[PDB]
Amino acid sequence: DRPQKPFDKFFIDYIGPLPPSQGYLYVLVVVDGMTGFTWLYPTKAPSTSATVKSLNVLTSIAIPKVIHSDQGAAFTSSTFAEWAKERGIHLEFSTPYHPQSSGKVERKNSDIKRLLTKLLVGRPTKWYDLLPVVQLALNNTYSPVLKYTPHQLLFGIDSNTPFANQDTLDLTREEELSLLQEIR
Amino acid sequence: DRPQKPFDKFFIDYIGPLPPSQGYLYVLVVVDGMTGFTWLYPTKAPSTSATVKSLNVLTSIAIPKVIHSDQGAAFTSSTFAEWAKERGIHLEFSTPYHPQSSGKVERKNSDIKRLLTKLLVGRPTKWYDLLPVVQLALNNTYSPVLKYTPHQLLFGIDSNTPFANQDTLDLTREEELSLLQEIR
Amino acid sequence: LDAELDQLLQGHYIKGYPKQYTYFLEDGKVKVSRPEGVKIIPPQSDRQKIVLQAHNLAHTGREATLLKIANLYWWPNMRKDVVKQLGRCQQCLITNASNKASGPILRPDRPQKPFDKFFIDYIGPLPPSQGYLYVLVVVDGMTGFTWLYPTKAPSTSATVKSLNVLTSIAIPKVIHSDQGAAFTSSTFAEWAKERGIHLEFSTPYHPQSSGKVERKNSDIKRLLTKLLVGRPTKWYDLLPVVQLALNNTYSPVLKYTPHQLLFGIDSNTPFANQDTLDLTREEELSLLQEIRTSLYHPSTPPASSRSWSPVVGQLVQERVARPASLRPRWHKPSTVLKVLNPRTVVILDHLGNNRTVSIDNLKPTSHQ
Amino acid sequence: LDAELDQLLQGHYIKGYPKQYTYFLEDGKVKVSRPEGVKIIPPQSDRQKIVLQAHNLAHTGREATLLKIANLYWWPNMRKDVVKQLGRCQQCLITNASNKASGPILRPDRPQKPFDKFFIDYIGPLPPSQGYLYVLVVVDGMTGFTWLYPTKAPSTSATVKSLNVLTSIAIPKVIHSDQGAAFTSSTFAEWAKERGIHLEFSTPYHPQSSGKVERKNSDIKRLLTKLLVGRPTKWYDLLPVVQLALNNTYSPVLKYTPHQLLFGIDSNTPFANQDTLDLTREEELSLLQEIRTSLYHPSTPPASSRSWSPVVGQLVQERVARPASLRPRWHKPSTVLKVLNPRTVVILDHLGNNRTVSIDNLKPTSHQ
DNA sequence: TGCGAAATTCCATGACAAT
DNA sequence: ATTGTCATGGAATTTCGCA
DNA sequence: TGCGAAATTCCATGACAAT
DNA sequence: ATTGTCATGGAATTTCGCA
Ligand SMILES: [Mn+2]
Ligand SMILES: [Mn+2]
Ligand SMILES: [Mn+2]
Ligand SMILES: [Mn+2]
Ligand SMILES: [Mn+2]
Ligand SMILES: [Mn+2]
Ligand SMILES: [Zn+2]
Ligand SMILES: [Zn+2]
Repeated sequence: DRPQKPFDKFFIDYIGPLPPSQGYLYVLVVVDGMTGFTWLYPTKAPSTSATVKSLNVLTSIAIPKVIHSDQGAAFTSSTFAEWAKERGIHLEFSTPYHPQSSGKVERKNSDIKRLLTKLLVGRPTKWYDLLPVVQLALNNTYSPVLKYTPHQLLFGIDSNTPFANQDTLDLTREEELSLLQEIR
Repeated sequence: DRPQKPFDKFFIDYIGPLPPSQGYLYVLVVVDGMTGFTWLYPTKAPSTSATVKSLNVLTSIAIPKVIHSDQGAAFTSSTFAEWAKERGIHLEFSTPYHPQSSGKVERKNSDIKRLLTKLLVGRPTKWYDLLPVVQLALNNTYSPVLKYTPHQLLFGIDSNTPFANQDTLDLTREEELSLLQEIR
Repeated sequence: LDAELDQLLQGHYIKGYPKQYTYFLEDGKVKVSRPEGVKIIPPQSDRQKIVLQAHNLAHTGREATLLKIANLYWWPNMRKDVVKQLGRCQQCLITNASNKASGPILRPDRPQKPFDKFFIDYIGPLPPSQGYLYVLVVVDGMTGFTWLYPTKAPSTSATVKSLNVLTSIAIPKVIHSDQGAAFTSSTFAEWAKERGIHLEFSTPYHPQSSGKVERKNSDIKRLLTKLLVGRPTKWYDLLPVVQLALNNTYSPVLKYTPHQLLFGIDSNTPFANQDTLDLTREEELSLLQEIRTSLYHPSTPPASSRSWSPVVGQLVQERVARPASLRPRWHKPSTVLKVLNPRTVVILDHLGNNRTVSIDNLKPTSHQ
Repeated sequence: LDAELDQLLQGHYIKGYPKQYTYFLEDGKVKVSRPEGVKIIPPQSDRQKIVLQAHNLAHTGREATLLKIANLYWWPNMRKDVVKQLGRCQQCLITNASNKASGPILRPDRPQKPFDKFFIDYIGPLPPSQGYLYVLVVVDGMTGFTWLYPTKAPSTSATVKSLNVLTSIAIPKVIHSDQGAAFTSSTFAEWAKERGIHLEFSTPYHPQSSGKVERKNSDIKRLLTKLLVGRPTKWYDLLPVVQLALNNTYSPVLKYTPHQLLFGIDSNTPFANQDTLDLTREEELSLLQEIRTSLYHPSTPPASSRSWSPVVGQLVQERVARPASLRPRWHKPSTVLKVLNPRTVVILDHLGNNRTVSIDNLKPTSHQ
């Protein structure tokens, strides 16, 4: 069998609802399977049409051979199925209640939720503006397994924003207290 | 002494008043002395300023060394004298009551008045429009003395409007009758 | 299609398919191992659709279309099928630029005599000066001698008023102009027919053809600009001055001024030439006729490395004159009826009107 | 002046006046009989006024001024006095065209890596499509890979919104742009400083400098036009399509698409190249680094027969950017402070601000 | 039948434009 | 159913002045 | 080690423009 | 404180297929 490649497979999922930021409530998350590169798109709903709208942006840059998701309503609709067929994209579902992907992807997805949570706290409504810097962060994060960042694997160069501080990701004493406040 | 040349001397004079044609009442007449070429300009008065205005047109094409006229008020004013001085044009006057010029010029001037009279009659108010064709006529009229038309002497070529019919210039029976009517 | 492909699979030679290659089968598709790698050989019946899909991605030309196709397929003489498609893509044909230059310009003979041919044109709109916005420019083709008239509009009526004053001096055989409303009006046609004046028109959107007068417009604006430096642009009163100034300026290549070419002697202006003071007028006119006939005349320049010249029956395309935003710059192909000269043609525009047209506004349709 | 002329009359040799001629007196004027005829020799003290009167008739250049003068006068080395005057006529210096071409263009090195340098620019206004009038075009200098954004205005705010989305992917070292309000605003400067992005600007009125993106604008409008043939110009929905289409189009000279230069492998688009299917990603990126370094690079073309290159201290003139009707096309002379490269200079504009400026917008002042 | 300098000629460059 | 033109100023070439 | 045809490369042409 | 670019399609050149 042939070595894994970028664009071979995109893993997608929704995160949310979140506090409203500039009208938006969810994040559609796309992770390339080979590289672990992440794209994020803010949406107002986890619907087929918000999905199509966002993916239409992404697929203007690059088209996956396969999209993998859970059996979310957005992803199993016949509209979404026709959209993918039009673009030659094969759709692929984890079985219900049994989410599955890859170690790299799972961990990547873990990092994404933690990092969001970490920056949400203190300013839970300002995340829309932070979405760009979050992606740079994720994508310029060194992988223990592969010896490269997603940026390096996707483009074959070093980046102009290395993230030299592999940071906490865990909440400080202060934030735990005030994220406990928010969740009240 | 050196042979006579076009632009050596312009003979000028007013004709009129005539019946009003499109607001105009006089014709300023300029005849080049060497060639007998004629230019005609309609004016509203035989004044210095109508003269300057018309000659400013002519002297945009060609400048005489000398202008010759009678002692008409238009031509003897200090304004007219300054205009000529500005342009390096020497002014020259026939003595009062003793008009003088040249045989060619006199005859040319005779033809002009006769031809006007001839075309005035019947339509005494439409002469403004006829001024162009009158000049072509005069200027493409063969000279008995010199063996050329003014056109040929001025430009050194044949013209695209030869006036092959050296016409009457004398008034027919009908016109004498109806020019006698007009002068009543 | 699949017949040809069948024969090939059992090793029997087909013309176009090089024998030395191994043409096998796999996944239901005929394939071949080529130096560049393994390519699918589609049946003849699939090829035009393939070439079309590749071309249509970005409406690409020969090589850029081929490089797409060659990623998946091989077949004999692919570019021939590619070129066949480019030659039938209407959108490419009317949208692409030409890459062939026009053939070298003609240098038409200078009119033999003053008044043989006038070139006329309007300059403007200029900044308003005493109510006037435009200048009528009349240039004598033989002499370069120029007359100037201020107008309020570039209209037939203003033109007729001015030329009635000018034609008081002489009537010209021909008046050449462009296709401005003022010169193409039936009224102006009548004015000229009434006078035995033949009207000549430039091919449309090709001011090179009115080059004599366009060029004079340049000198007119240049002197006006200079005389108006650091003053307000009150140009009406300068027209007479500029007219006289230019009519009495030497062309260095000719060694004569237009005034001299018209009259054969300077009038009373500064620095008047006096070399024929001792000649009679007749001797002067004699020397003038000689000077007129021997004026320098330029020759047609060398053709550029990659020019084209029209041939009767050729498919060519006329430039759209004022194309809207995001619209094609070229009309649909049309055919050369007649080659008037190597720079001028009559085309049947597949409506079809006959149009007389400059080759500067034509491209030869690509891919035959 | 009249001293020199005195000596001459009694046959005593003066340098410059050829001995073999007969220099006499008549009408109060010193004259000489020359092959061309008899000319007046004015005293030195009259000559500059003479040259000036002749030049001023029509603000003529060297020969056309000389031919006037030579009608009446002769003196030693007339053209030297003529040229001296042309070099001091302010009106001629700022109004005349140059007849020296710019030196040959530079072909700057292609950026070493994707994201080293972006070139950005606006296209529009276009026909309104869903409220949008303009397209922000961002072109990666190394790859040619291009991003497109519809906007309602070519504003700083629209630019910042779009680049915030784009820079989600990566941050570039440099962004090169022209002097449009949207890129020169302090707000945009802040946006870039906040991100470690260095802003680079084109010399003013010289889109050749933004050539990478201008050229891409052409391909963008061309494909848009084709896709909109015989439909109404509803282009908003085609932007994503055109972006993808161009990013995956081969440049024939390179044999690569901008997508390939960016990622080293085709995504799931039609006719995807499959030649590195058996390489690992690492081997693929290795081959990509090699391909990147060996791309064709054009060389500076030959200088034209009559070009000029700037020298420090030279008097040069900057083109007026948007000259009003009947106003000069050139500014007053100014001095070359520094030669940044043979096509770019800093001039002191005799106000004097320092301006960085292309030589395409300069002429060398005539007559030294 | 020759030299240095002046005069003339050559000629690339650019700007006039256009239903 | 017609068609490029020509001022400009450095450079290249010719002529002039002298011997 | 040479020929005819196909494939590739070369490259002039033109269009993007601009406080 | 900077700098032209590159798709296009005939032509010119190289390579391919065969012997
Ligand atoms: Mn989910
Ligand atoms: Mn009188
Ligand atoms: Mn016009
Ligand atoms: Mn711009
Ligand atoms: Mn015009
Ligand atoms: Mn632009
Ligand atoms: Zn097409
Ligand atoms: Zn001047």
